[PDB]
Order: sequence, then structure tokens, then C-alpha cells
Amino acid sequence: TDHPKYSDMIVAAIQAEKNRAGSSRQSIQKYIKSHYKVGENADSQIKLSIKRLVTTGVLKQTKGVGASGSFRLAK
DNA sequence: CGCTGCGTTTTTTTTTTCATGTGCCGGTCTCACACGTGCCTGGAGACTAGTAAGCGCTTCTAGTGGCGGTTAAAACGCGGTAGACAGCG
Ligand SMILES: [K+]
Repeated sequence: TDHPKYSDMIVAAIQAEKNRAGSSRQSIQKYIKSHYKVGENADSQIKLSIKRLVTTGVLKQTKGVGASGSFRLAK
């Protein structure tokens, strides 16, 4: 029972939810609690992690700024 | 393997029909406005009379300046933070 790396947890959930707009923080957060396991902050962690993927170019942004909008996978 | 574009399949947006409720015209029937008539009460006349109120005069209050002094209170401005407003699901 463990929370693998920010990205190694989102990678797993965004991966099972095909969408033309993609997957958006609300959706993602609802997955992790569903099947995996966590205490809390997670949601605040998920945001910074997704911000790390925005800047670098790991996970694209569909529409919106910060942790508001839709965030897909690499290619 | 990775990309890249380019025909495909779908989505978005445009244009044209289309089925809907609108308010628009012109003929029938109803009971409500308007008239009227006749009776009765409440307004008018007029004069009486008694008292309220308005004007001037008496006083004296309580309202309007005005004079500085000290302080508490406004002013102003700078600095940052949390709350207003938009945007996403
Ligand atoms: K007075």
C-alpha cells in the first residue's frame, strides 16, 4: 500500500479515461481515492505535480491556467 | 521508430424551412353602463350668539456668532493580503 511518485500516480489514472479535451483535476482526484490509497493533501500535491508537467512539457494543457483546465498525457 | 501531412470522419457553424403561438380582423350574444323617474333626506338659507383666534406689546430665553487653545481626528500614502470576479467541470 503506497502512493508512487506524483506523476507515476497520475500517469496510471489519466491512462484509463480517453477524452478529446483530456482529463481534468476533478476527474483525476476522483480516480486515485477510488482504487489506490492516500491520506489527504494529495489534491494540493496533484496540482504542483501537474504544474511540473505544464512547465517542462511532460503532460499538455488543453484549456485554462494553473491547476484549472484539462491536462492530457505526453503524446 | 518517430514524424508528418493529408485524405477521413467527425464537429462546428451557417442557411433555409418549419411548425407555433401571436396578436390581428370582423360577426353574435350578454349583462352592465347609462339613463330615468319619483321620493326623501341632508344641504342651504339666514340669523343668532358666543367664543376662538389674530395682532401688538412685554419679557426674557435660547439661538447666533466669535475668540482662541489643545487634542483627537481626519488626511494621505505606502505596503501587502485576502477577497472579488472569471473561468473550468
Ligand atoms: K429665543
